[PDB]
Amino acid sequence: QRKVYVGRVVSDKMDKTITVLVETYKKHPLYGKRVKYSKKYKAHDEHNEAKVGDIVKIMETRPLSATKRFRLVEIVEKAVR
Repeated sequence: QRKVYVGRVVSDKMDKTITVLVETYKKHPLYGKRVKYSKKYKAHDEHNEAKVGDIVKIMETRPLSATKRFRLVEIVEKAVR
């Protein structure tokens, strides 16, 4: 796959509202090279106070000149569309 990602949250808070999150950095084994662990992306409480939407999806690659929109198709939990 070129880029993108998906997962964590779907909510989270970040003056944005909705999205996901998903750690930050490659991940390797864990040894002790810091890491961070894959990535992460805004969100909020989309009703019910959300609280970590769960595992959705999208993308929103880093801006490289004139591109701030993101990619996706959605996700977050089974049973709901």
